[PDB]
Amino acid sequence: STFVAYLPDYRMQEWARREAERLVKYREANGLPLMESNCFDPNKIQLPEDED
Amino acid sequence: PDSWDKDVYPEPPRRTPAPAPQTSLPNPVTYLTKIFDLLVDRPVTLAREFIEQQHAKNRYYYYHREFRRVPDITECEEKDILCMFEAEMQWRRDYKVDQEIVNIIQERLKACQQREGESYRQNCAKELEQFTQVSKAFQDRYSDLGAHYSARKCLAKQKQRMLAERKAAKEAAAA
Amino acid sequence: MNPFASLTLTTLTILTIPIMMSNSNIYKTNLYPNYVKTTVSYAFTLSLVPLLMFMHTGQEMIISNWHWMTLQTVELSLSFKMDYFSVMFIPVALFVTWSIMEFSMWYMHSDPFINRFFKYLLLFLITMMILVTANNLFQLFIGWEGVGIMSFLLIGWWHGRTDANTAALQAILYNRIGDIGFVLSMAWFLTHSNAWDLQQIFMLNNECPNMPLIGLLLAAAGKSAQFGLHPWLPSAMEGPTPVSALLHSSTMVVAGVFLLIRFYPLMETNKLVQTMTLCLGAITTLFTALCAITQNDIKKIVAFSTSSQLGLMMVTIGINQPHLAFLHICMHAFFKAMLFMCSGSIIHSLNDEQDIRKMGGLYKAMPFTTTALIIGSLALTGMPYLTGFYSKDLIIEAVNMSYTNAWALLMTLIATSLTAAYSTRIIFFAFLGKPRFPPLVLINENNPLLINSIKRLLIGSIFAGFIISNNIPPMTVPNTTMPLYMKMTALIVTIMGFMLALELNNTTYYLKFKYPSQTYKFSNMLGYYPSIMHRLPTYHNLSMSQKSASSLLDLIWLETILPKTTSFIQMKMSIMVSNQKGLIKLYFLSFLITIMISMTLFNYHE
Amino acid sequence: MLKIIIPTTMLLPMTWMSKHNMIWINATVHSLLISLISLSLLNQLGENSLNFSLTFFSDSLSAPLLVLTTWLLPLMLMASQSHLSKETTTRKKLYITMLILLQLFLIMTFTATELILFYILFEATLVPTLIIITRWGNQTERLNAGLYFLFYTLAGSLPLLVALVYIQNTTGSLNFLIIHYWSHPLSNSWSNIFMWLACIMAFMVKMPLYGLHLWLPKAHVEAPIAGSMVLAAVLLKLGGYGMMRITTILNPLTNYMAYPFLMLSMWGMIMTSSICLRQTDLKSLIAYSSVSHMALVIVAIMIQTPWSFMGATALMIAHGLTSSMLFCLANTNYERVHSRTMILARGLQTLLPLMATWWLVASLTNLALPPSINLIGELFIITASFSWSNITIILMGMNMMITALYSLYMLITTQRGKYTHHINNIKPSFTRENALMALHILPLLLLTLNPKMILGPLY
Amino acid sequence: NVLQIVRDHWVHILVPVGFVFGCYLDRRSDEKLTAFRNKSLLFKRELRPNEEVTWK
Amino acid sequence: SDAPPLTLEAIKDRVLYVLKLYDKIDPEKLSVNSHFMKDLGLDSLDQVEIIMAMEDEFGFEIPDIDAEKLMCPQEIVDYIADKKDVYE
Ligand SMILES: CCCCCCCCCCCCCCCCCC(=O)OC[C@H](COP(=O)([O-])OCC(O)COP(=O)([O-])OC[C@@H](COC(=O)CCCCCCCCCCCCCCCCC)OC(=O)CCCCCCCCCCCCCCCCC)OC(=O)CCCCCCCCCCCCCCCCC
Ligand SMILES: CCCCCCCCCCCCCCCCC[C@@H](O)O[C@H](CO[C@H](O)CCCCCCCCCCCCCCC)COP(=O)(O)OCC[N+](C)(C)C
Ligand SMILES: CCCCCCCCCCCCCCCCC[C@@H](O)O[C@H](CO[C@H](O)CCCCCCCCCCCCCCC)COP(=O)(O)OCC[N+](C)(C)C
Ligand SMILES: CCCCCCCC/C=C\CCCCCCCC(=O)O[C@H](COC(=O)CCCCCCC/C=C/CCCCCCCC)COP(=O)(O)OCCN
Ligand SMILES: CCCCCCCCCCCC(=O)SCCNC(=O)CCNC(=O)[C@H](O)C(C)(C)COP(=O)(O)O
Repeated sequence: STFVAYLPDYRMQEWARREAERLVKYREANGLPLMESNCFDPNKIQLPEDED
Repeated sequence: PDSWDKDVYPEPPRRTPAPAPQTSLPNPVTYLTKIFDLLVDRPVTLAREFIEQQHAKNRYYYYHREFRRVPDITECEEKDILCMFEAEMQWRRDYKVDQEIVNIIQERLKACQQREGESYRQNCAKELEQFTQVSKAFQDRYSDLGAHYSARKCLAKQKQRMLAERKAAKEAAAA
Repeated sequence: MNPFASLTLTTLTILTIPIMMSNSNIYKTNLYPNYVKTTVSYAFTLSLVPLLMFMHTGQEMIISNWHWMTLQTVELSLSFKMDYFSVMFIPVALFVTWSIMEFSMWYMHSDPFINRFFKYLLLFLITMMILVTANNLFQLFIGWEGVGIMSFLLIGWWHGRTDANTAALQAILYNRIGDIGFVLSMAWFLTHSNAWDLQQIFMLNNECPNMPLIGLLLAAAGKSAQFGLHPWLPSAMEGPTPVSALLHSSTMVVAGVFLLIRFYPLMETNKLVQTMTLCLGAITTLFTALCAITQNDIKKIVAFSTSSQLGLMMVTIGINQPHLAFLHICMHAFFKAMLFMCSGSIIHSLNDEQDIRKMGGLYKAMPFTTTALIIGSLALTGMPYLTGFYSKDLIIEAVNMSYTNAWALLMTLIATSLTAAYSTRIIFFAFLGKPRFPPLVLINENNPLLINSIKRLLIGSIFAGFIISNNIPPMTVPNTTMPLYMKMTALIVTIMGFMLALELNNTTYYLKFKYPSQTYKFSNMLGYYPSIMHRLPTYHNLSMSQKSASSLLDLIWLETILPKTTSFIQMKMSIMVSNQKGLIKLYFLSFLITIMISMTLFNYHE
Repeated sequence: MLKIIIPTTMLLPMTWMSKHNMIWINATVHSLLISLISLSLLNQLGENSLNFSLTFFSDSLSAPLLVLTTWLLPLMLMASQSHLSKETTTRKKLYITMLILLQLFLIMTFTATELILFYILFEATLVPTLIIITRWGNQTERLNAGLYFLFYTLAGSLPLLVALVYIQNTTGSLNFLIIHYWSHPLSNSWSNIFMWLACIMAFMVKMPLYGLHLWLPKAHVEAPIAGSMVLAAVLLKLGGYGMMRITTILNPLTNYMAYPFLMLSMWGMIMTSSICLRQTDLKSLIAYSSVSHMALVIVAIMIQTPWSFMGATALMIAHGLTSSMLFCLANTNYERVHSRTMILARGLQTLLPLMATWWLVASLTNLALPPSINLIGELFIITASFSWSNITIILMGMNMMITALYSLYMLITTQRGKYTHHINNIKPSFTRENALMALHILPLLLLTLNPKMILGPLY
Repeated sequence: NVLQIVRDHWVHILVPVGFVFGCYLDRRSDEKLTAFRNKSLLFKRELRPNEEVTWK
Repeated sequence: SDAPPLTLEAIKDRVLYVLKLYDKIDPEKLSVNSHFMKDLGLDSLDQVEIIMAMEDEFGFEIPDIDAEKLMCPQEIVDYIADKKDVYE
């Protein structure tokens, strides 16, 4: 039980919290949206020819 | 405290009214506060300062890990397993970071609601507005992926959404 | 750091120390109950300090101290809410528990497992504090189920008695029915609002929909024993009298009202749920009071009284006065606990007799018990300037000055009259007249534990209403303008009930005997609700669980379709295949048929 | 991963080279040490699995299952050494060999990278189990039970094999990493419908799903104590683990093929929970509670959401521990009165006070008292089901009410009331039985403080 | 006297060494999957002036 | 504490007290071993009332099958002693 309690953070939870804090700070100062609707950039996406 | 960044966890400047007694009766809260400070807080600070002197004698650091940016799933070929693997790992890390961003915004919202008292409905408009936008973006990005999610399914969802947006924009231009 | 958070946390933390000593060499000593009682008294004294801080500056706080786990965007952490409700209810519960433990040191003196009894009482108090101070719904559910399990273990304390076990399982059943609504509210709030914590729920629900509030109302009806799920509270008197005084009268049974009070910002916005709550409270407060006036066991009368007061609290919630309902909770605790203590004193002094028909003239035989019970009944009846008066009389006016269901208003007034009626019944049949108990008199109330424990609650029953009412900030708009006949209505109907009940009780001295009315049978047998609802649904469910679920489906048809059909078919095919007599004349002719078929069926089309 | 497998394999020659009176001590000590070594697999990553080699890998779903599997062997050895006292030395060693082989097969089953190897080990687990049931069971029904256990499973898994070698012929591989990355949607066709059924029914029979759950009340009841412990705690979870693993290839076909199974699970939950109310056999009541609990895992896996998968993992682990404890608790009374009738021995709280406390705690965890992980898994599945459809709350709510009813009933019948007068051979509890109960219950409570260790790869 | 202990307690070292051997067999396995050691786009790194491999 | 350790003499005293308070039976004639029918000329209905009076005196209920047989004060005393586990 002691060994399991002190297992190192290989799940990267504190790391994710730190990264999230960094981006929230950066985006707020910039005035950019806190979160982006599209994860992948539109420029690198090639949609089919036309809507019909 | 210097533990956390005050720009990412803000709070108002904490206006506290000065004590303005009107009666001549003794204040029991003041007597109890003096007793608490003399009997509880002082030994606690003494023990803490001893612990801090012991800590200062040994100093070591741990480093936040920095990860390089790798190509995403859009640049990967159909059956190139190694680029797919790296893109998927990066996508999973970005998903975790986005979860924690939503967590930070939710903590701001909760703290505002508790702090503002009976005027929370008006004094927490900014926090509610920030949470609404972040929630909408997170829902657009990861909602309905289900168990067995991946970067490929997220890309397909985004492509479907862009096709819907393009059709809706073409419909409006014909009016 | 200001001492508010530290003191509020330490108050609850020190209550757990005697539980950690349950394996020490104090738990096998006869000083353990006194140790537990002393710990609870010290906890009460410590909890008095944050209450002073709140009365001074209105200080409130939430403490999220331990992060338990994080699921995606949802974070669940151990958080305590230390608002007005928490810091006001904690000292009242600790005061009542201190009195009841001192009382139990005397009432349960000859029990071989009194140490276990004290730890069990302590365990319940811990779970109730967890319920009351919870800031998220998961911690609230932890306390919610903890108090139910402790109630199960304390109702069936005498586990060799079949009726006590039946009552304990009845309590569990009736509370699981409302646990359904609790879980429905949790699921709705998690999906729709993405949080279990109170602050987020308040932000994201400006106009709350029906379904979560209906779930909360079902949970409250289950916990507080309202009309649909009422019968478990009267049956919970199978437990020892201190258990009735602590759990089922003043502290545990108010958890549903407390739940609806904690969610009053959302209930302010839904009119349908307020109407449902008001109607449920009204029918409860009338039905239980109507049942009370013809009961003969004294504990049953007090149990129906507390069920009717819970109905009144629910009515107060239904007219959008949550702070008035909380105030009535705090007031009712004092005199209801002390009434149960006086009943226990009578029962012990009469060799474990609980029927009022065998209690005669105790007015002069137990003078202190008489004084305490008279003062408690006067406090319960809304006598002016007593503890009961500073809440109940304000409730009756509030219903009179509101856009209210007319039937609910009429039911509340009639129930107010019946309260005085059954208080009269208790006093008349227990303390007036001539002795009706056995001739070997054992009456003795000169134990300092009993006297001190009752006196401490007696002082509260007199002064707590005025002390508390004048120190809480105004949390509503008062009703400064009333018609005179509407200001005095509570007293008028209480006095009318007093006079009518006293006259009908004096009628019993006459030398006439007549058979009872059908209305009396309806009242005395509890509307026949237990006689019907504990026999028809249980019988049908338990009959279907065997006739069809076990026998028809599991033992017969599920066997018949998959394994028995397969075994029968394979057995038949095996018998057909293997029953050849061994005559070569038969199967060489078979060979000829086979050869001919092969030449034409597979050979004539290649 | 061989650092767990090879020590487990060394338990066989160690058992066979031990003294006649030292086999239990050696086996218990070294299986406990193997559990200690297995605890290292709980250190999991947040993004991908622990890929030890081309053959074996560990994930956040299989690591708690492995830990429970290794932890169960010492408890089985402790529970078995009482009723096997009069047995000969070689047959005792054969029984311990059966248990060791079962553990070895399960450990490799939970970590196999390729689905055919997983299938071979998941089917190999049948032989030791059947031998245990049909050689060391106590009654004449144990033979029939064995047949029911053997043919229900195989009739389900024989199509699965045919599906698996079919899939490898079209996608090229059965490696789970490749299967997950190169995943493609399932079209809506009759061939795909039957491929979906062949990939699912094998796991459904193992759960088991209401309707094909008949083998379980026979096999668990007639088995010896270690047989029923391993059948309830680990062997039922093979179906859940396999369904969770194989669901990736199934989409989007699962959205409409899951309806009959969701209906069967959501109604059979009520059916089996109500069956528990009228059950004269205590061990049979405990067995039926398992079907009622696994219906919920089936629902959670079919609806395919992160909250449902987390809940299903937590519930599988919690049910393993609780059902094993309940079977042991019933066996303690059976070894006294030699009958499984629930009303034969009553009022036992008077005669066995601490075993009554064990009974109470086991019953409390069975009805998912908060904050136990039983409740965590149940509530997560209920929330996900509510998202899937609000009306589910009615069925889910009803099941909770019934589960508490037959649990406490089981408690009131055996512990409360008055002890039967004729029985006079009720000896005080042994230290072995008390420790066996404690080693079941303490890890369960300890898992409340760190629930992320049992919430699977979706946490 | 050493035989009076060893000859009836040597079965007590089968599982320990079986553990040790197991660990060894893992390490050798790691030596067959080094085709991308210090070659991934995420962890590619210039070697320290003395180190030879980024991991064993 | 609770009720004192009631003894055999106390049971006999209370039984005879209750009997002597019955108008039908005179005090001088009544004896511990007196039969309620042969000695006192009492009917079956009368006997039932004595049993009920004993129940009211000692605060416990005697079953009808057990109650009918009791025809002497000594029998009642022995029954009560057997129920309350009185050995002196
Ligand atoms: C101020 C402004 C307003 C002024 C209002 C006007 C002034 C007051 C008006 C009169 C109020 C009532 C006063 C007397 C109450 C009755 C007491 C009595 O003597 O009972 C006699 C008799 C029972 O006596 P018993 O059986 O001979 O008793 C044997 C021994 O005494 C057994 O002895 P025991 O030891 O068992 O004792 C029995 C017990 C009592 O025995 C009983 O159990 C019966 C008592 C019932 C009383 C019920 C009163 C309230 C009922 C509300 C019900 C709501 C509607 C429900 C309708 C359900 C329909 C299904 O005795 C008591 O403990 C005391 C009784 C209570 C006395 C005080 C009552 C105060 C509250 C009522 C007055 C409220 C005044 C304030 C109003 C202000 C409003 C603004 O019951 C009745 O006959 C009348 C009961 C009242 C309702 C009856 C209605 C008829 C029912 C059927 C109707 C037809 C239905 C057709 C089908 C429809 C289907 C849709
Ligand atoms: C008999 C008398 C009874 C009463 C008297 C007893 C006296 C009191 C003793 C009870 C203590 C009460 C517990 C109070 C909680 C404090 C403990 C808590 O702090 O520890 C937790 C830690 O608990 C562990 O995480 C959980 C232990 C894991 C359990 C594994 C069981 C061992 C294996 C057995 C095999 C079973 C199979 C299981 C299958 C999966 C916190 O987790 P975490 O928030 O991180 O810690 C933060 C700091 N860290 C991260 C740096 C460490
Ligand atoms: C007791 C425990 C047993 C285990 C339970 C297992 C349950 C298995 C059930 C399988 C789920 C669905 C199977 C196939 C999907 C639809 C079936 C049919 O009813 O629906 C219609 C199917 O159409 C017709 O109804 C054909 C089916 C009729 C003939 C089949 C007989 C079914 C009767 C029930 C048998 C009992 C099943 C269990 C046997 C033991 C759909 O309309 P249609 O648009 O046209 O077809 C679209 C499907 N496409 C895309 C593949 C083309
Ligand atoms: C304990 C009882 C459990 C019972 C489990 C049995 C049900 C298993 C499900 C069916 C098993 C056979 C499926 C075959 C494996 C699928 C592989 C596949 O995809 O092949 C299909 C072919 O699918 C089939 O042929 C299957 C048809 C059925 C054959 C055997 C009939 C078995 C009975 C069917 C109904 C029973 C299934 C549900 C019963 C549930 C249990 C009661 C398409 O391949 P192609 O031919 O190449 O098509 C593309 C190019 N033309
Ligand atoms: C609240 C209460 C409800 C009201 C209850 C209604 C009950 C009815 C009231 C009237 C009672 C009857 O009819 S009275 C029953 C009618 N029939 C007879 O009485 C038959 C003759 N009885 C004998 O001969 C016996 O000797 C015997 C008399 C028993 C004496 O026996 P001892 O002397 O040898 O003990």
